Amino acid sequence: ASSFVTISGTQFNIDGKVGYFAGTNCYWCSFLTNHADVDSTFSHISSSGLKVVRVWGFNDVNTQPSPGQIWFQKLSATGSTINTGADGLQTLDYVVQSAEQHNLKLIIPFVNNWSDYGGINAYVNAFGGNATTWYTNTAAQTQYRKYVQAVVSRYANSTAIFAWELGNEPRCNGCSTDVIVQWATSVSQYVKSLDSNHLVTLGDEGLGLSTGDGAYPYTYGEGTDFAKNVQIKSLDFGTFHLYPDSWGTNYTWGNGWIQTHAAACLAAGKPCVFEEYGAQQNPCTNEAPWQTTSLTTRGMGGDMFWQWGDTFANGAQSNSDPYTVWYNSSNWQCLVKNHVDAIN
Ligand SMILES: *[C@@H]1O[C@H](CO)[C@@H](O)[C@H](O)[C@H]1NC(C)=O
Ligand SMILES: *[C@@H]1O[C@H](CO)[C@@H](O)[C@H](O)[C@H]1NC(C)=O
Ligand SMILES: *[C@@H]1O[C@H](CO)[C@@H](O)[C@H](O)[C@H]1NC(C)=O
Ligand SMILES: *[C@H]1O[C@H](CO)[C@@H](O)[C@H](O)[C@H]1NC(C)=O
Repeated sequence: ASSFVTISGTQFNIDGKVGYFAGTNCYWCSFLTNHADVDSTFSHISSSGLKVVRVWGFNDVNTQPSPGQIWFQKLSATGSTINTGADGLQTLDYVVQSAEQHNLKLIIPFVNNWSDYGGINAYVNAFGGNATTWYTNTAAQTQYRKYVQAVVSRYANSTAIFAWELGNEPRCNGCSTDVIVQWATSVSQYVKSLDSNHLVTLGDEGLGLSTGDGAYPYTYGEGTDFAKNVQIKSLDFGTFHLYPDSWGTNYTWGNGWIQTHAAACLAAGKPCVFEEYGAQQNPCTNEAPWQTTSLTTRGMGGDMFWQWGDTFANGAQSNSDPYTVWYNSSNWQCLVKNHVDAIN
């Protein structure tokens, strides 16, 4: 079947089936220009049994790129432009078309915290302030909400959207945690006002939670309070990410990070999505326990590793990093086929 993704209990209902899901991150899927490369990648993700793919919903620039290069929005002090041409949001339209054909669902964030593909910094270049004043910078927020409308109105009645996501890893370093609570509240109310069919979430890493062991990710240095955020009425589920190598923690600390977040989601009466994770060293050994904790903890609705890697008919490989799990590799067998088989 094909219906809108909803929540039943503290699980997701995807095409009429209520139960845990596995998915993957494919930020780069959104920028593929050859339709055959979106088709082969989505064929592989679907035939692997994954149900949800997270793709970027942004590609922000301050200067127009070399002719032929993809860009979705040009941010300027004197008038910004949202690109709906063939080198713009039509590349994301094909990703949604292919998700519909392959019975896949998509999580789509609207801005990056980080400067990759522009991010908050491309708004600060156009509209002044800095990365923490961005949240209440009227000109930057007015353009951000114009871009949110331009993306949400294309797919608001498509059954292939799993959830809209306010941003990738929003932080407010050193800020009061109320700055992101009030921004997330207002912006998720706005997204609900444009689309009543789809779920909405924040896209944060889950930093700031007092039920942990006091490591830096549980403290409040990055402007986020997980328990305050998941209680926002217009956010339907919580997200959290996990990178012990970057965070200075050991890999086994990841299980308690999953458990504490899951319990905070369930205390708020909602599901959690373990939305990104990776280990740079020995990923099959170090990430498989995390997948089993997530599958077996009440409050979790699904998990998505960072990240899918694939290769195309002409012999080119996709973008990648040290966390890529290449389709058909031995790490794919360990972290994708074995995990889908455990779920069902
Ligand atoms: C960002 O701007 C605000 C307001 O001027 C200021 O209070 C804060 O210190 C600035 N951040 C940095 C890192 O300078
Ligand atoms: C599209 O979805 C909106 C709810 O977000 C609904 O009001 C509208 O009727 C739907 N459009 C069609 C053509 O069904
Ligand atoms: C994937 O592996 C199978 C062998 O297990 C092979 O039949 C198929 O051609 C491979 N797919 C790609 C895209 O290489
Ligand atoms: C590191 O993690 C915890 C501290 O959070 C410690 O008790 C545990 O023994 C260590 N585990 C490994 C395998 O390093």
